[PDB]
Amino acid sequence: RLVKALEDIMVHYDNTTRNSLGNVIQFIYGEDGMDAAHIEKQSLDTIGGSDAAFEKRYRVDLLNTDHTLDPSLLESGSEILGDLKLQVLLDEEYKQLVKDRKFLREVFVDGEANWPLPVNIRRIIQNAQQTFHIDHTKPSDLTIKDIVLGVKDLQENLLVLRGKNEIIQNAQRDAVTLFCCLLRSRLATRRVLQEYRLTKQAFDWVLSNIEAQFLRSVVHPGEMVGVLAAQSIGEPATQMTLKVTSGVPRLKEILNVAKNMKTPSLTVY
Amino acid sequence: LRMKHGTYDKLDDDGLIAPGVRVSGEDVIIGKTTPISSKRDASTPLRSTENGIVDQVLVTTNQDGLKFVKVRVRTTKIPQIGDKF
Amino acid sequence: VSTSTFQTRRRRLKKVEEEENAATLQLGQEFQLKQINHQGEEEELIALNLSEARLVIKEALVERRRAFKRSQKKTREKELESIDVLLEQTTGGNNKDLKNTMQYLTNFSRFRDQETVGAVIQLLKSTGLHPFEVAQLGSLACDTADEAKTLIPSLNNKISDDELERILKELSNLETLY
Amino acid sequence: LRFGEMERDCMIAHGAASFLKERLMEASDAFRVHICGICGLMTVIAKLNHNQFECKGCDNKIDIYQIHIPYAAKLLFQELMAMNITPRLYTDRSRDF
Amino acid sequence: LTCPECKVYPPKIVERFSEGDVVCALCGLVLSDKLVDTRSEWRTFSNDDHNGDDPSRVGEASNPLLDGNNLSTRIGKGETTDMRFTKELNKAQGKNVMDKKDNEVQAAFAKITMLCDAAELPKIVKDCAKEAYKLCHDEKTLKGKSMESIMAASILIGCRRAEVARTFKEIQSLIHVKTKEFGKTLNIMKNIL
Amino acid sequence: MFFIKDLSLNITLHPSFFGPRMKQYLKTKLLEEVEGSCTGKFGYILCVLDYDNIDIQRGRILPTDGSAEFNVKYRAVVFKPFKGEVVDGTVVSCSQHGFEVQVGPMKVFVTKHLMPQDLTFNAGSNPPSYQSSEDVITIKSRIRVKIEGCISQVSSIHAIGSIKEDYLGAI
Amino acid sequence: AGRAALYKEVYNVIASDGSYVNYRHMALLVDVMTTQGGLTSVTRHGFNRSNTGALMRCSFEETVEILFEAGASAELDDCRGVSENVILGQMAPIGTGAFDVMIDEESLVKYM
Amino acid sequence: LKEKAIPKDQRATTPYMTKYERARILGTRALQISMNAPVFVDLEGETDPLRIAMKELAEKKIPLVIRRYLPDGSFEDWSVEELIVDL
Amino acid sequence: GQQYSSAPLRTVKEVQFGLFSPEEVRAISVAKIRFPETMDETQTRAKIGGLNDPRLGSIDRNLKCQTCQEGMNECPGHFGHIDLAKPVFHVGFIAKIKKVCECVCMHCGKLLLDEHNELMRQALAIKDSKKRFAAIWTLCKTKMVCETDVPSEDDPTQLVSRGGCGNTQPTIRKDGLKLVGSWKDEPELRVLSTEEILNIFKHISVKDFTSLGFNEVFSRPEWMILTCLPVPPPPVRPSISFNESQRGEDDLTFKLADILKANISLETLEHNGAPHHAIEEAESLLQFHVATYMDNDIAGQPQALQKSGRPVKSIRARLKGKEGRIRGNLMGKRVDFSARTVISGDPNLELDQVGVPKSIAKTLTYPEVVTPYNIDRLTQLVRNGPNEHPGAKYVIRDSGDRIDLRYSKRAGDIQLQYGWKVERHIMDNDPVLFNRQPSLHKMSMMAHRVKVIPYSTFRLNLSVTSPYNADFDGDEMNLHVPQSEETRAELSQLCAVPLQIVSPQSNKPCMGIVQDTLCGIRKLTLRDTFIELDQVLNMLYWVPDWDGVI
Ligand SMILES: [Mg+2]
Ligand SMILES: [Mg+2]
Ligand SMILES: [Zn+2]
Ligand SMILES: [Zn+2]
Ligand SMILES: [Zn+2]
Ligand SMILES: [Zn+2]
Repeated sequence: RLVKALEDIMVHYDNTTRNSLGNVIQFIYGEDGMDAAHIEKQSLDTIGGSDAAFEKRYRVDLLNTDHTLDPSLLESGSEILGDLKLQVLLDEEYKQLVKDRKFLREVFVDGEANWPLPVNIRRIIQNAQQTFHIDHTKPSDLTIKDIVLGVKDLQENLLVLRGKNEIIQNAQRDAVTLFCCLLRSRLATRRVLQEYRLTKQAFDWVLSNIEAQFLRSVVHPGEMVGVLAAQSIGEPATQMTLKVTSGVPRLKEILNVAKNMKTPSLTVY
Repeated sequence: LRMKHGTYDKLDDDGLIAPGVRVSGEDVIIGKTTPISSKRDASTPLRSTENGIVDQVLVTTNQDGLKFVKVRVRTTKIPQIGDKF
Repeated sequence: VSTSTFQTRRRRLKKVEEEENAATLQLGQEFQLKQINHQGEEEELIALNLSEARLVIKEALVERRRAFKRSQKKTREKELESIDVLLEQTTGGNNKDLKNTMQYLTNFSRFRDQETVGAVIQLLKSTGLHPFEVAQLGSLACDTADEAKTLIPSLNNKISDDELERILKELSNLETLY
Repeated sequence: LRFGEMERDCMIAHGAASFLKERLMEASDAFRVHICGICGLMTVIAKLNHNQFECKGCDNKIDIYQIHIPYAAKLLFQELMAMNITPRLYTDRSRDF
Repeated sequence: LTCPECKVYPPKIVERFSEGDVVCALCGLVLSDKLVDTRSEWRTFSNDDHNGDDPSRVGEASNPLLDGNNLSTRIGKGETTDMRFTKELNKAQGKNVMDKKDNEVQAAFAKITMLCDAAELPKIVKDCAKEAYKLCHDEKTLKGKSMESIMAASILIGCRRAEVARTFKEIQSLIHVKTKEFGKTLNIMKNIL
Repeated sequence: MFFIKDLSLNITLHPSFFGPRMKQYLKTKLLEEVEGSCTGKFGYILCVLDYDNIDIQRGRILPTDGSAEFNVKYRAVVFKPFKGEVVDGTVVSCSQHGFEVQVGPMKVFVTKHLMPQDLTFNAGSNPPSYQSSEDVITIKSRIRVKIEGCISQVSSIHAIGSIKEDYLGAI
Repeated sequence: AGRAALYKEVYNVIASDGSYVNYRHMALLVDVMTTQGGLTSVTRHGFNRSNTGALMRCSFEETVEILFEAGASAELDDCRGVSENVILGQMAPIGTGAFDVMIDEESLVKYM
Repeated sequence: LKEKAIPKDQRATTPYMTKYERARILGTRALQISMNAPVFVDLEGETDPLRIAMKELAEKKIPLVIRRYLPDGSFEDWSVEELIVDL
Repeated sequence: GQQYSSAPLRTVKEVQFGLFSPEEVRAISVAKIRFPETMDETQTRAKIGGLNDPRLGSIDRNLKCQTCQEGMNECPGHFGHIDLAKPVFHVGFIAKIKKVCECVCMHCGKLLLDEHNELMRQALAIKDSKKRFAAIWTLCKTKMVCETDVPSEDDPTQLVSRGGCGNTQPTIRKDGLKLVGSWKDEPELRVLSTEEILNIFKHISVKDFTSLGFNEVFSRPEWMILTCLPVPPPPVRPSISFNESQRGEDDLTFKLADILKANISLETLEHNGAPHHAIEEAESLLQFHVATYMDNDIAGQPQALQKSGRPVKSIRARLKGKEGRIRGNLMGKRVDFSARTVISGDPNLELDQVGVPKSIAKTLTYPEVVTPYNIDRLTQLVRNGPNEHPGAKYVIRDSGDRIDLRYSKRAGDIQLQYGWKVERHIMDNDPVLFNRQPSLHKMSMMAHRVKVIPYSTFRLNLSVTSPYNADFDGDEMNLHVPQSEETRAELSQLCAVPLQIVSPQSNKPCMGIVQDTLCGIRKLTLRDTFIELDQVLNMLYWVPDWDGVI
C-alpha cells in the first residue's frame, strides 16, 4: 500500500517533488533538496554550552588587548590590533553567530546539536591538516578579510536551486539556512586560526572541497523518491518483532487513519 | 509426429527399456503413440535434471483392464555443496 | 513513414466528417487558404500557374545539381531535350511522375521568362481573388469574361465582367511567342 | 522465474527504466499489433506480405500505426472489449503536461 | 514444417522443447521460436480443481464423438444465492427445452449409463456402447429391429472391444433378450463397418 | 491548382550511419521516399525545393534499438486534382469507350458520354478516333477537359472528365 | 499541525523498534497523506480513490470496478504513471526515462 | 506546440549531468558502438563498447543532447559537451 | 522472428476509455456468430461459419484467417458479433443504470432538477464529473415529480414553465438483475423493462447526460445497456483438440454458447405468438447468461457452473486478483534469461562478485553483436560450440534467421558478418542482476560481476548478506541476464553492489563486516595480540593491495 501510494512520486528537473499529475507534494525534496545517501550526523556546536563559553570560542575583539587574535595566530596579528575597519567585519561575524544561536534554539527547542547534514566539515579540516602538514606552532598567512569574506562567498556558491526569479531565489536561500549555520559555526575567524591553525593555501582548498562536495550531495532529477520512501518505511516494518498500542498494529491504525483507535491519550503539560 | 529430441535406442520393441540399462536426461523410458489419422508421439522421457540406472519395470492391467507400465529408476545421491543437513 | 502536414486536428473518433472538393472553392482540409509555415507563421496558400510551376521545378533542380557537384568535391523543342538531361542528373531516374510533369509544363506554359511570369503575378494580384483562381487565370487561356467565368465557375461575382476582360487583354499580350 | 510486482518496485526505485522494459518486453511477452488512428482499437486487418492494411468500420487504409506492447496487454485490452469497454490507444497527445 | 535452406525428402527436424525451438537437425536453422507445453496446456481444461480457486483452470473438456457440440452451463446455488432466482432461471430453462427427436434420443445414452452401472461395467464400455449405438440407431440396415434389443446389442459391441468379458446370456438377463432378435441386431451392427 | 506545400517526414537512421555524411544520407532518403509519391491527402509529391535548406532537425534516439528518428521538414511542389477543375492536356489513349488525357503526372478519362452530340467513335480512322463534322480527337491531340470526379488510389489519383459543355474539348 | 502530529506518530513507531529511517522518507509519506487538505488514508478508499490514471488505480485493489467506471466516465489516461508504461511495455518516465536523448549533426560533424 | 522549448540563456536545471543521464548516455553510445556506429575517439587498443563510450565521454566527444522535460511539458536541451561530469 | 511491417512505429501516449456503440460493435465485426456449435461441421475437423471462426481469428498451426492469413504468431485475433433478441443490462452498470433513472424523468427523459433550483445550480458547478454525478444524484433521487411549473429567479409570484410532462416518479429498487418501480390508497408497482430504460436513456439530452459525467462521443448512457455483443476471438478463449474423442473448450466459449442458445430461443418466442410472460421469462435467462459471462461471482444471483461443480472463470475473474491479468501478468511476469539455485558464502569472493555454477553460465546467454573488435573472438566461441564453457549456443543472422550451433555441421567455418549477433555463454565479469525474494527494498536487487565457478551454488561475499536478508540455510536467489549494451550500463552504473554501500534509507552504510570476520577482528585487535614474522609475511601478502613494504 505504501509502494502503490508513493509509486508515481519523483524529483523533477525544478528540484520539486510531484506525482503523475504534476501535483506538488514537496516544494524542494526532503525540505532541503538533498540526496539522503550524501548526508551525515554532524555537531552544530553554536546551539549548546554556556553563553560564556560561546563568547570565548567565537568573539574576536581586535579593539581589546585580551580578546584580540594573539600574533602567534597570524602574521597580520601585530598590525591587526585596534583596526577599526576590520572590527566591523568581526562584529558583523559574531552578530550573525549569535543570530544563529537564538535561531537554532528555536528550531531544535530541547537543544539537540547532532543533526544529519550534507558535507562532513570536520573530516575536510582533518584532511587539510593531514595534507598540507599544518604547523600547529606557526602563525597563519590568512587575513581577517581572507577568512571573513571567503566564508561569506562560499555561502553564495552552495546552490540547490538555480533560478533568476525572486520566489526561486528565496526558495534557494531558505533551503541552505541550516547548513549555513553549520558552516558559519565551523569556519569562524577565531576557530579557523586558533583551533584549526589553517594556512591560506589550506583554507582556500577547504572552501573548494566544501563547494564541490555540497553540490555533489544535491538530489538528482529522476530520483524515484516516492517508491524509495515507501520501501524505506516498509522494509524496517518487516524487522519489527512484537500501555500504548505500538509497532505494526499501531502503524496499521495510522495508515488506515482509523477513527476508532486502540490507545487514545493526551499529554497534558 | 512431434518426436522428442531424445534417444529412443534404449527401448526394446516392447516400447520399454530393459532393467539394468543406465539412463540419462531426455532419454526415453516409455515409448508411446496416440494414433490419429500417421501417429503423434506420446512417449515418456526421463526428467532432464536427473540420471541413473533402470531398477525394475512392471507390466500390468487395472480393475477394468488397461495395459499399464511402471518404471523404477535408481540413483545414488552423494552429499555435495547446496545439500541440506 | 507516410508524410505529415503543417497543421493540428482534433481526432473526434468520428472519421465520417470529410466534405467534398470543388468550384465552390471547397478544396481539401489541407489546401484551405489560411495555412502554416515550417517557421510556424500563418502564410497564405501557394497555388501556381504552369510557367510559374515550370520555373519553380526548373530552378529547384538546378540548385540541386549544384549541391551534388559541390559534394562531388569531397526554343521549347530544345528545352524538352535539356530538361530530360537535368532530370537524369538530379532525380532518381524512376521519377516518371516528374518526367511527365516536366514534358507537360514545357509544352503547356504561356509565359517563359521569369520577367513575364512576374508581370502576370503583378497584373493578377490587384484582383484579390482566391490563389486558385489566379493560377487558373494564368494557366487557362481565355478570350471572354464568359469563357473565364464558365471555365472558372468559382468567380461568378467576385470580379466585374469588364474588369476581368481587361485582365485577359493584358495576359494575351504577355503570352510568349515561343 | 517471476520478475514480479515487488521486483518491479526495486527496478523503479533504482531508476533502471530500460532494464525494466527489457525484462517486461524482450525477456518475456513482446508482441506487435497494428492499431487504427481514428478509433484507438487493434482492428486493423494487416496483410503484411501485400503491404495492405485497413480498419473497416473507420474505412481507414491510411491512418495505421504499429505498436510494441506485451501480449498480456493485448489480451487485457481484448478482454476489456469482450466486456463492452473501449480501451482506445493513441500515439498522439491532446491535453498538455 | 520443412526447412527452406535444405529440403531433402524425409525432413529430419527436432523439437528442442527445453530450449523452446523447432530446429532443422540437418542444417541447424531454428524453424519456430514459439513452442507450447501441451501436457501443461491440457491441465487448464482437465484438473484437480473442483473448487474453482485455480486461476490456471479456465476451460472444460468435452467428448465430440459422443456429446456432439453441446456446450452448456448449470445454473446453480453459489455462496450468495437467493433460491428464488435459481428456481426462476431453471424454470425458464425448462420452457426452453424444446429439443429435437434426436436431442431427446440422448436419453437412450442415459439408459446405457444406467445399464452399465447395473452390469458393473467400466466407463470405457459405456463410451463404446454409446458410440456403436449412436452410429447404428438411425440405420436402414437395422430398420424396425426391437429398439430394446438394439441398444443391448451395442453393450456387447462395447464389451467385445474394451476386452471386458460379458456373456450374451448375461446381457440377455440384464435387460430382456429375445435370443434370435438380439443375435440378428448384433450382426447388422457388426456388419455396419 | 499545382501547389507549394510545407511537409515533414520521419526518417529512422541506423547507428552505422551516424557519420559525417549523415545529413547527405537523410536528404537523399527524403528524396527516395517522398519525391515521386502519391497520397490522397496531398496529391503527387513532385519536387523537393531548396535542397540546401532542407531541415534535418535533431534525432530522438529510440530506447530499445540504438537507431535515431528525425522529423525532416521540407517544401515541395504538389499536384492534387479537384472536381470542377478545367485542365488542358493531351490524348494519350483512345478506345470505343472514350479517351484518356494526360495532364502533368495524371490521366483524365473522358467517357464517350460526356462528349458533344455528333462527335462519335469511328473505328475506320487511323488510329481510331472521335469524328465530328468539325472535330477529330485521336491518340496525339490537345484537349481541354472539366474534372467531373476523382478516384483516390494511394499510389495514384485517377479522374473522369467531360468535354460536353461550352468552351471545352479540342484546343 | 495535523501533518506534524502524523509525522511524530509514524516516527515514534519506527523509534519504538529502536530503528531509524531518514526524516525525508516519513516526511514524503505524511506530505502525501495531507496535500489533499485532510488526512488521506493509505487504503483502497483513500490514496487509490484519487484522480490519477485508471490503469494506475486498477493495478492496486479495485481492478475491474475502476475499469468499468473508467469506461462509463469516458476517462483519459495521459500515461505519465509508472504503472501505465509497464502495462504498455514502454520505457517509463523514471530515472533514465525522465529525459530524452538526441543526436546533433552540427557537433557530430565538429568531432569527426 | 514546440513553443515549450526553453531558450539556451533562461535554462534553470543543474549545469551538472544526472546519474541517470550519464548512465543512459554511456548505455546509448555503447549500444551505438556495438551497432557498428563510427567512434569519435582514438581507441588506444580498446574493445569494450562501454569502455569505448566512457573514453568518448571523458574526451567530451559524444554528439548527444539531453532534452530535459519539465513537469508542464517544457524542455531544456543540454549537450554532453556542456554538461558537468562530477559523479 | 516476426515479419516486417511498413506501418509507422509509435509509442502509446494516451488511453481513451469508453463504452461500445452497438453500431461500432457491429462495424468492427468480421463474423455473424449464429450457432452455439463450436466446430465439427457435423462429425468433421473444421470450424463452423457460426461460433469460433465463422470468418474469425486463427489457431491450429493453420494460416486461414480471412485474407489476413498471418496465423497464430502474427494474427491478433478478429472480433465477431452476436445480435441480441432483446436488450440486457451490462452487469457492471445495473448500479449506474439505477442511479441514472433516479436522476432523469421516466417516460419524459428530462433531468428532474434545473438551473432554477438553488442547490442543483451548485451541484452542476462541480468540476470533477464523478463528484458532479454524486451531487446531482443526491438532490434529484428525492425529486418524485417532473415539474412543468417552477418559480422564477426574481420572485415566486409568477411561475416560469420549464420542460413539459407532469408525471410521478417511481421509487426505483433493485430486485435481482431487474429494476422495479413504485409510483405514488396503495401504489402501482411493476418492472421497468430494459427496453423502456434504453428508450428513456436515448431521450436524455446531451447537455443533461454531459452533466451526469457522460460523454457525447465515447460513453453515452444508452451504451450502458447491451444490444450487440462483441464476440472475442479464440486467442482470448483458447481451444485444444486433443485425441479425436477429447476436446477442450474455454469456459467463455461455453458461456457464449449459452447466450446464443438463450438468444435463439427468445428470438423464436418474439417472432412467433408472443405470450408476454413466457417472453419476459426467456429474457431474464438471456440477461443472466450475458451477465454471468462477464462476472460469475454476482451477489444474490446463482452461479454459472461447469458440470464438475466448478464455477465458470468469467472475464472479471481473469483480470481480478494478484495472478490476474493486471497484477500477475503485466505488473509482474515470469521472464527468460533468469536462473535460481541455492546460495552459499565465499570468503574468497569479492563484494561486487557473484559465483555462477558452470551449468547455469552454459545455459544463460548474451547476444553480442559482430563488430570488427569482437569479430575474431566471437568466431572462436562459435567454433568452440555450445558444449565447452567459453563458447556460444546460437548465431543470429541479419535476416533474423537464428542457427542452433548444436546442429550446424560447418560450426567453426561460419563466416560471421558485422551486425550478426552471437548468443554466447555468460562469462567472467559480465554484469548480472542478483535478487533475494521478498524484494523489500532497492538493495534486495543489486548488480554483480560474474565469476563462473564449479558446484551447483550461487556464491556470494558475506558483507552482502545484510541487505539481501540471506542465510545459507537452504535459501535460493535469482539471476537476471541483461540482453542489451544499454541495459548492462543501467546495471553497472546504477545497481552495482559498490554503489549501494552507503544507503539513502538511513544515511548510513547498509553493509558492514559480519560474523567470523567481526568476531576475529576484535580478537586480532586486543593489546595482547602479537604476530611474529613468519605469519606477518603471509598476512601482508594476503592483502592484494599491499605495497610490498614490510
Ligand atoms: Mg534468510
Ligand atoms: Mg541472518
Ligand atoms: Zn478504426
Ligand atoms: Zn536445414
Ligand atoms: Zn487474422
Ligand atoms: Zn418528464
